[PDB]
Amino acid sequence: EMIPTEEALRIVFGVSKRLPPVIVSLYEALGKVLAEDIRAPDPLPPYPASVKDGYAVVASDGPGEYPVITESRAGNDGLGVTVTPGTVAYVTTGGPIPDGADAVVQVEDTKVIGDSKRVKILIQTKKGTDIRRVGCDIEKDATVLTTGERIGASEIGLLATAGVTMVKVYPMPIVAILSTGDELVEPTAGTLGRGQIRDSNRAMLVAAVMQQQCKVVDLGIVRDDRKELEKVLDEAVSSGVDIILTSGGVSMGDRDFVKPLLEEKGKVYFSKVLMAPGKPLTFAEIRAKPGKTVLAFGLPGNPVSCLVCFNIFVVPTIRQLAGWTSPHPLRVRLRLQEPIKSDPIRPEFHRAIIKWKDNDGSGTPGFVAESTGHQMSSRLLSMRSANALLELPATGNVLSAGSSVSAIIVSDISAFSID
Amino acid sequence: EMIPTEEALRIVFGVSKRLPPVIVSLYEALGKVLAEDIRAPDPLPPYPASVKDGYAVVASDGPGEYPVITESRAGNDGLGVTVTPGTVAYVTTGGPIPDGADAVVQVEDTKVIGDSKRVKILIQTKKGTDIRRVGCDIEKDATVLTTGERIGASEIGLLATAGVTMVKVYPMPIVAILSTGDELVEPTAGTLGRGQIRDSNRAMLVAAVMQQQCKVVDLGIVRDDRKELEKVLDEAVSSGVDIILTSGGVSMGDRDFVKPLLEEKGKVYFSKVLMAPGKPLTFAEIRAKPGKTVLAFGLPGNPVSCLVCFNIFVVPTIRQLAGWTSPHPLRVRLRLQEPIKSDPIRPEFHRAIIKWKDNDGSGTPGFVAESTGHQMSSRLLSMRSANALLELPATGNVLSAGSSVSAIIVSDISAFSID
Ligand SMILES: Nc1ncnc2c1ncn2[C@@H]1O[C@H](COP(=O)(O)O)[C@@H](O)[C@H]1O
Ligand SMILES: Nc1ncnc2c1ncn2[C@@H]1O[C@H](COP(=O)(O)O)[C@@H](O)[C@H]1O
Ligand code: MOO
Ligand code: MOO
Ligand SMILES: [Mg+2]
Ligand SMILES: [Mg+2]
Repeated sequence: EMIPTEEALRIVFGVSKRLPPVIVSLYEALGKVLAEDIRAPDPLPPYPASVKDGYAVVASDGPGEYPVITESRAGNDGLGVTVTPGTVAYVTTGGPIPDGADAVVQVEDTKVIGDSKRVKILIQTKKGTDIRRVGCDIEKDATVLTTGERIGASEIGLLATAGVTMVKVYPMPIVAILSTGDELVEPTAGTLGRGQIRDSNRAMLVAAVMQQQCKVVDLGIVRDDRKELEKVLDEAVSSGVDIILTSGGVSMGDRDFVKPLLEEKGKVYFSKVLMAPGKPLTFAEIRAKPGKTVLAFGLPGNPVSCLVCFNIFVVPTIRQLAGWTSPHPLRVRLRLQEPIKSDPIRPEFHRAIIKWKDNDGSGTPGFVAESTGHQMSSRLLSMRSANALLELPATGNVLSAGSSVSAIIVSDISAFSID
Repeated sequence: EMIPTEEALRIVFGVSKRLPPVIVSLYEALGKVLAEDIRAPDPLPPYPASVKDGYAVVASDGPGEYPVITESRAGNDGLGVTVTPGTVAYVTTGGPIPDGADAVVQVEDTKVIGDSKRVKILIQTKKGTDIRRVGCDIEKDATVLTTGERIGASEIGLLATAGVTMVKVYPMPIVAILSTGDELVEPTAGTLGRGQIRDSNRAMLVAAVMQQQCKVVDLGIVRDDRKELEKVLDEAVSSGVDIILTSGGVSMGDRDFVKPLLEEKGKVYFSKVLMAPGKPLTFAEIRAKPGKTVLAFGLPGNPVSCLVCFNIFVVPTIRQLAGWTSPHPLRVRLRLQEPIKSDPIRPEFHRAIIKWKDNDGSGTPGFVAESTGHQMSSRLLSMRSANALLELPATGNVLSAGSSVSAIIVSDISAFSID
C-alpha cells in the first residue's frame, strides 16, 4: 500500500488543475502568472529620443561654432523647429530629437561660447549617434509579455510601459488549514496541563502558505471526534477554498478519522508514501456541492513530516493551481560536508543548510551541505535554518563527506546566506 | 569622480544602520529577523510520549497475552493508572506513556484477543522503544531560536511550540518612491502626446520594494523643477520613511536637480559608479528634523540601470536595515551558454536567465547562463525573466561559450524554473 514519492507526486500533478483566470490591478498582478499576452500599444521610445544630455546636430556639419535654435527636454519642446545644417539644438537625455537633427553630441564634447545662445561642437560625430530611434527598445505591437510568464518587478515595469493597469492572471489558490488532536492546545497556552502540547503545525503551515502568497482560511484545532471533523471538512469543502490542509489524525490510532472521512467525502488517491519523514501522507480530491473540486492533503502530525510533505507535495500543487508551467522545486547537486547514514528501506529527505563555496572540496566551485543533526520526525529543530532536503536513496550505506547527492532547494535561493 | 561598485557598496554598508527592534505578533514576525533569543518554557514532549499507535508495555514481560488496563491518547488519560508487569495500556502516537510502562509495541506487532479488553504482544521489545522521553525533541530552557535568525515557516513553528505569540524582531524599512521628469505620464495614460512616455520606473520600484516585504510610500511623478523636487524630498525626509528612492534627474541635464538637492539636504557619498549599466547612481544620508537618518538613492532614470542599481545597492541596504547578518546577494559561478563581448572600461552586470543542468557543458553539474540579448540601459526587455546578473570584468575581450563567470542571483532561487 506504500507508493514511491515520485508516483505520489505524479498522481498529485495529474489531479491538480490550473485555476480559472481573473482580472487584477497592476500591483495585485505581482507574483502571479500571466493568463494573456501583453502587446505594446505604442513604441518605446514613441519619438526619436536623445541618449545624452548635449546637442542634437547634423552630423555632416562636423566640429565648429553654432547657434542653439531650440532646447528639447520633453513634450512639445522644439515642436515646429527644424535643425538645419549650421545649427544645433540643446537636448537632455530622453528629450525628443528635433526634425532635421540626425545625431547627438554629449555635453562633455561641447563648450558654451559667448556671454544669443552659441555652442562649440568639439568632435566629428556619425549619423544616428546617441539617438534612440522610434521603437528601438520596444516596437509598437510587439509582445512584451506572454501567457505563462510569472510577473516580477521588471514585468510590472513592462506592464506600466505598455499602459496596462488591469491584468489577466491565474489566481493563487485559497487554502484552509486545521490541526487535529485532543492533546493540542492553542500556542497562547502558558503552563501546560498533563498530556498537552501547543499546536505548532497550524501556525507553521499558515506561515508556509503565507510564503507561497496564498490566502489562508484558519479553521483552528479539531478534536479526535469523527462527527466534529466531518462538520469542519464539510464546511471547509463548501466555503470556496481550493486546498484543504489537515495535520495529524492520519496514523494507525483508533481516533484517526482523516483518512476514512476523506474516503467518504471524495476520492483518496493514496494514504502512505515510501519516504522518511512523511509515511502517513493522504491525498484526496473532493467535489464541492453546486461548483468545483477541492484538493485535500491529510498531512502527518509529526511537525517535521508535516513541513517536509508541505514542501515536496503542497508547494508544487499550489504552483500548478496558480498556472506555473514549472511547478517543480529547484534540484541541485552538491557535496556533503559530513558523513550521513542512509536508511536501508525508506529514501530520506534529510534536512540540510546549504551554501555556495568557491571550493566545494573537489577543488572547483559548488554547493556543499551540512546536516541539521538528528532527523527524528518529532524534532522540529531539524527544520531550523534548513534551506534544502537532500534526497538520500534507501541503500543502508554511510555516504561519506565529499560524496555527491541531489538536493531539493526549499527556501528562496536569492535569500541564501553567503559562505 | 567615478568609484568602483565594490567601493560604492562598502560605503553604503558603512553608512546603513540596523533599525531599532519592535514587538510584533506571531504572523507579523514571518520574514523578519529575530532581535532576541527564544527559550523553550517547557520540554517537548512535556510528558513521555508514544511514537506509535499500539501498546505501552513492560519490556521484560515479552511476548504473550495481557489485559489492557487503560487507554492513553491525551490529557489525563491513564492518570493514576500504573502499568504493572503482566499488563499493558493502549496508546496512540503522541499519547502520554502511563507510569510503569517502559516501551511501546506498535499495533502492527499485536493482535486483539477475545469478544474485558485483552491483547497479544507478538514481539520481544527493548526498554525505551518507541517512547519520546520528556524533552528529547526540545529541552526545557534550551535556546530554540537566536538573535539574528530570520523567521521562516519552521521558525514560526518553533515559536508556536514555545508559546511565543509576541516577538521582538528588526522591522523592515519604510521606503518612499518617486519618479522625475517632464516627459513622464502616469501608466494609466492611453494615447501619448508628443515627447511623453509612461512612468515605468515607479511601478517597477514599488513592485521591487513589495518583493523585499517593505512598506511603500508612493510619492508619484515630480517635474524637473528644483523648488518642486525640494518640497517633495523635504516632505519624504520628514514623513518617517527610512529610505527614499528617486529615479531620473541625476544625469548631466540642466534640469537634473536630484544631486544638488541631496548635496544641500544631506551628505552625498558618491554620484557616479564605474559600471555598466548604472553610471549616474547617487547615494546620500539625510538627517530628519527632530529624530533619525534617512538614506537616499538617486537611481538612474534608464529603466535597466534603475532596476540593476536597486538589485545591487538597494536590496542589501534594505536587508542591513532589517537586521540581516548576511545582506549580500548569492553569488554563484556558472558557464556561459553563448559568447559575450565584455566592455574595455566599465565592468558589466549582464542580465541572464540561469538554470541548473545535470551537464553544464564541462561534463559535470552546474549553472549555465543565457544572455537576455541586447543590454542597452533603455531596454527594459533585457530584464525580462532575468534571474541573474553576470559580473563581466572590463577586459574588452569576447568571453566564449563555456567560459566560467561569477553571477549575482537576483530572484528567489527556490522559484527557479528547472531545466
Ligand atoms: N498540530 C500539531 N502540532 C504539533 N504536533 C502535532 C500536531 N498534530 C499532531 N502532532 C503530533 O504528531 C504526532 C502524530 O500525530 P497523529 O498523526 O495525530 O497521531 C503525535 O506525536 C502528535 O502529538
Ligand atoms: N520613471 C521613468 N520611467 C521610464 N523611463 C524613465 C523614467 N525616468 C527617466 N526615464 C528615462 O531614463 C533616461 C534618463 O533619465 P534622466 O536621468 O532623468 O535623464 C531618459 O531616457 C528618461 O526618459
Ligand atoms: O510516520 Mo512519520 O514518517 O515519523 O510522520
Ligand atoms: O548612464 Mo547609464 O549606465 O546608460 O544609466
Ligand atoms: Mg493525533
Ligand atoms: Mg529626466
